[PDB]
Amino acid sequence: RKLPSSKYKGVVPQPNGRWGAQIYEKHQRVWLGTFNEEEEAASSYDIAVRRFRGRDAVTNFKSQVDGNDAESAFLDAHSKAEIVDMLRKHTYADEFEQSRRK
DNA sequence: CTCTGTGTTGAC
DNA sequence: TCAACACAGAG
Repeated sequence: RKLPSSKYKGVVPQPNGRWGAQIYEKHQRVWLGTFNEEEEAASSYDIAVRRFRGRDAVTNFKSQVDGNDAESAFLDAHSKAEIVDMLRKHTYADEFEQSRRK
């Protein structure tokens, strides 16, 4: 009945078998949403930590070796709140697509 | 009604 | 900074 833990950083079990994501900023936990797939929570955490802590931060799936790309552009052109809301609303990929329609 | 995500606590 | 766990209260 104890919930399963995640290999990945910032990912927690949700009681229904789903997964939640969270980033810590100072003393405060910032919820990043809930997700059906553990990998999806992990990816959301990666996006959030690149926006909160920069291109050289430790990710679940990301390189650390790409300093200046379109993702850094899209993240820098948006507030922290807007990225968190995109992740919680599952709209990040769509917004990034329409952004680089430029 | 369902079930997120906040409150809280304790390791590190 | 971080997650584990219970369950207030958001939707």
